Amino acid sequence: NPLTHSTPKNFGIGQAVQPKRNLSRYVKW
Amino acid sequence: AQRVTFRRRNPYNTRSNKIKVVKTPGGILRAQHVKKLATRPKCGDCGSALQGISTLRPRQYATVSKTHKTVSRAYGGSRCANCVKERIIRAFLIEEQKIVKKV
Amino acid sequence: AKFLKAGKVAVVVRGRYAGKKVVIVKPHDEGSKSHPFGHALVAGIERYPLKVTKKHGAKKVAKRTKIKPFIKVVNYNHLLPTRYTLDVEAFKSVVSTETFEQPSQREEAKKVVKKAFEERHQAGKNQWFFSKLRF
Amino acid sequence: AREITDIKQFLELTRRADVKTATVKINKKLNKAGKPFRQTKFKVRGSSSLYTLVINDAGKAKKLIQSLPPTLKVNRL
Amino acid sequence: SINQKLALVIKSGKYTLGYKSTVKSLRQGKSKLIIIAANTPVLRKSELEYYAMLSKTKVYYFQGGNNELGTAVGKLFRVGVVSILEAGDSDILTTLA
Amino acid sequence: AKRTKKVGITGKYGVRYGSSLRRQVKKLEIQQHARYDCSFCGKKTVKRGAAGIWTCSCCKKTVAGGAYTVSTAAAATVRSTIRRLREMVEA
Amino acid sequence: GRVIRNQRKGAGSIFTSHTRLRQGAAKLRTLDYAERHGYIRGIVKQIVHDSGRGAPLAKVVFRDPYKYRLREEIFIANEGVHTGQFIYAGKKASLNVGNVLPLGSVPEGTIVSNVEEKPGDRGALARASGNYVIIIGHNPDENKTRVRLPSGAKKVISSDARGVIGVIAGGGRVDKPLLKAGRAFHKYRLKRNSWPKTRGVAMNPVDHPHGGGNHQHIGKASTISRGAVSGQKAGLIAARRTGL
RNA sequence: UUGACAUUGUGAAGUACUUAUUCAAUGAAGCGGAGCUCACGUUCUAGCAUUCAAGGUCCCAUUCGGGGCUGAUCCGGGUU
RNA sequence: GCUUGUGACGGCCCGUGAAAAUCCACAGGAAGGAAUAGUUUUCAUGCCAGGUCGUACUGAUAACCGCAGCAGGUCUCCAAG
RNA sequence: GAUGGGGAAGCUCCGUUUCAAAGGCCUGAUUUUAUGCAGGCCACCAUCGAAAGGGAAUCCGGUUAAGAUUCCGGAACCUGG
Ligand SMILES: [Mg+2]
Ligand SMILES: [Mg+2]
Ligand SMILES: [Mg+2]
Ligand SMILES: [Mg+2]
Ligand SMILES: [Mg+2]
Ligand SMILES: [Mg+2]
Ligand SMILES: [Mg+2]
Ligand SMILES: [Mg+2]
Ligand SMILES: [Mg+2]
Ligand SMILES: [Zn+2]
Ligand SMILES: [Zn+2]
Repeated sequence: NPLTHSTPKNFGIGQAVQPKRNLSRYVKW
Repeated sequence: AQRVTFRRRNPYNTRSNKIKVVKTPGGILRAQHVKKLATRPKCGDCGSALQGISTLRPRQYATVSKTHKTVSRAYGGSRCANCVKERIIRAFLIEEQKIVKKV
Repeated sequence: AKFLKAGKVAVVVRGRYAGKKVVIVKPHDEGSKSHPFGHALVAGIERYPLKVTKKHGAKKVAKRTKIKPFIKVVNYNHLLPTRYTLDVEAFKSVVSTETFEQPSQREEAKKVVKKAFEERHQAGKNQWFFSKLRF
Repeated sequence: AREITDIKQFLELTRRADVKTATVKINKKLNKAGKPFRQTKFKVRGSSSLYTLVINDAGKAKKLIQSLPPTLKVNRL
Repeated sequence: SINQKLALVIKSGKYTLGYKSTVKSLRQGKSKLIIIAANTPVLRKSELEYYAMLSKTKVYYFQGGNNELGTAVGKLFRVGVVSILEAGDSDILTTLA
Repeated sequence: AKRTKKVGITGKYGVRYGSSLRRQVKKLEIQQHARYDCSFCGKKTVKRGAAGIWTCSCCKKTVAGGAYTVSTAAAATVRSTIRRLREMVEA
Repeated sequence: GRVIRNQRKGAGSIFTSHTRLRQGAAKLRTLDYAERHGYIRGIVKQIVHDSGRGAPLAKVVFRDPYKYRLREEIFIANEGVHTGQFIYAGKKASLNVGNVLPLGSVPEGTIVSNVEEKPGDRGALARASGNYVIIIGHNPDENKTRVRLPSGAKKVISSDARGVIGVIAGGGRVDKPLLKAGRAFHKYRLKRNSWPKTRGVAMNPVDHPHGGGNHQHIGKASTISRGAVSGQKAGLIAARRTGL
């Protein structure tokens, strides 16, 4: 517990890189 | 007074066809093809040369040890000492401002 | 008015340890027989502890929390003072002017600081001191 | 191509399990202002480089001649 | 007006001109006021503020470049930062200046 | 000593191209090869490279400017106009 | 007769553009989520010179929002833009020189350059040195904006079209006389094969509709109608008026 | 270049919509509606930003680890 | 001194004077690792192999092109008193 | 200059990343046998184009009626394993 920290990432514009999301709506079929 | 000739097949005075005149142990003058001079590595932040790094051809860096291609500091063979100094000063002062700007 | 005390924390700017955080132990404001300039005796971190999560095993946590210390004399102009502090009363005796200029005594002082620094990392405190500066 | 100035490291190269030939060369050379002397160049033919040891005094040079292993073919002059 | 005040400090007080000398005074705690030119680089300007924050030293931002700040001190060369070691007959340490 | 009466730098062209044309180039050549004070370090070491590129010799700062001047008159008016607009748009 | 000179340029054998030393196509950043809902900060790494273009070029590096990478863009530098300056592009970007904003989010009278004819074409208007577009009003309904072009023509564009604040650098270039044919030779050497130009009246009737005759003269009216065909459009094309 | 006919459908009054057709971009990323709290994370500085994300919660059968939800709100698959 | 190589500089441009293969370093810390033992083949030394095609001579008032053993034409390096 | 496509009665024309489901080396899994199968990496998307451009590595001495930095003797270097 003392060695583990909560470090949330900012996913706003210009902040940390976006994570993997579901892009099924934009798939080039 | 003795005149020399090209030793390769190229008869044209190109960049890769430069010669130097030397005196052989046999007592005669003979042309000697030389290689193009190497260029010192340059810093990626200011463009200046880097100390402690050998000046070799690009493919000649694979036959030397790592000691000849870097120094014992962070960003050793990439950035010079002053540029690394500026990064640390910039990094520390800006991150302290982020805490201040939070409140 | 004075901040270069025996507990201040600074950042090394030159000489194989640039960007690594150290704590001042024995400052020397007015020169010395060697180093005829303002300097101080510091102990710092060369390899910072790695990040530990809840999924790491028992033995893997111990490996990732190893700390490699170093002891060096640094000029004042080659340091960047910070606003943080760290108590050095545990390992003040081992580091001194006699500690240097003796390879055997340099090694013995390092293992004392390593034990002191590591036990501080457990039961987390001075978290800014044990985080690697990014640059 | 390579010159060694230590007699101790010359002996170990002489028994490196790959050297098969050696040669000794005598040079009649003049000193800076003294009488002419003679120097001996002990050369060992390695698998990659030729090693040379230069001995200027004749007394020490004569001692090193019999120290060579008998299994090494030495070409005199 | 601080330009008239700076002249009195020159003939009656102690001052140091230059970035390196100013930093040395701040570390020693001998400084009491630092004057920063307008065209000072922000990275250098930020470092001086941090040094003054640790030593509890007031900071004044000069309204002009190093050409103008150097002229106020009375020198013929560009001056980046001026540190006031101790004022003489002037009252620059007790005013807004 | 003063070598030329009025041609100045345009003496390289001799008697060719006409006096009126030579006079016009003279005004734009002195400005092109002039020294300018850097606004980032205060030193008078700014000189033109290619047309529109102005770089300081000491701090190596490159600023985009006019063809033969570090700052044209129309660019100056834009900065004043932009400054005025940005003061009433954030208020 | 034969095929006249201006007809031969369409084939494009020796009349193509010399693009060996070009630094790239100067275009704005691709319109993405960040541009229309915020802003992204860029860095002016260096200002370079492009062959055949009077206006200097600025290289601005951005961060890819979706992958750990760095993207470089080639912009047309405006006046006052310097290396190391931060550039903000997007709807929420502040009104500063060198920033790229949609035309519908700026007050009237703003000076802009590298304007987009349509949202997403990455800059079409006011790209030459010293030219700029003046915004003369807005239209909140049906999302339109009125602008003034350097030629003096009023155009109506959508409010989502983008543009950079300022004036294209390198102005005043056309004020210095070339003073000789050598400098004109090197000027077009980096652009295309269109110099020198031979007068039609000095040719033969086979070569141009102006050549021939015992005196060097045109012979017919030089005002050619818009309805003429290829080989006839030599001279003044659809001239509303002539003279000084 | 101009008119007629075909491509060529839908609605209203004295121009409106979409599906044909046409134009443009993107290695088709955040579109439309609604719900949380006009907005709803980023502007002194030429630094840094990547390991299905740390943390929180719930499982495996505890071995070095593995897997859901949340973190990062739903609905419609119309890439814009 | 002559020829040539190179270094630091200066002048000129509305002219700013190629590209790719290939090699290297750094940031990063994913994994692998010591007590009766492992890794380093970027340190030294030792072992094996390197296929295919071109290679003679002229290069010109006689070996090239001009009907020819034609005073023409034809790219370039070395240069003594 | 092919392929995917679009023209042309047709020989063939356009086009080189274009309205395309366009591709493979780092391993783990298996000790039935060789490669099917588990996460991840990657999307640049033919090819041809310089014996004066870019470019891994050799020099001296001797030797023929006619060949050599290629042969001989000695002394080196580079690449791959
Ligand atoms: Mg004629
Ligand atoms: Mg005609
Ligand atoms: Mg006619
Ligand atoms: Mg031959
Ligand atoms: Mg013949
Ligand atoms: Mg084709
Ligand atoms: Mg090829
Ligand atoms: Mg070549
Ligand atoms: Mg021969
Ligand atoms: Zn540097
Ligand atoms: Zn400057």
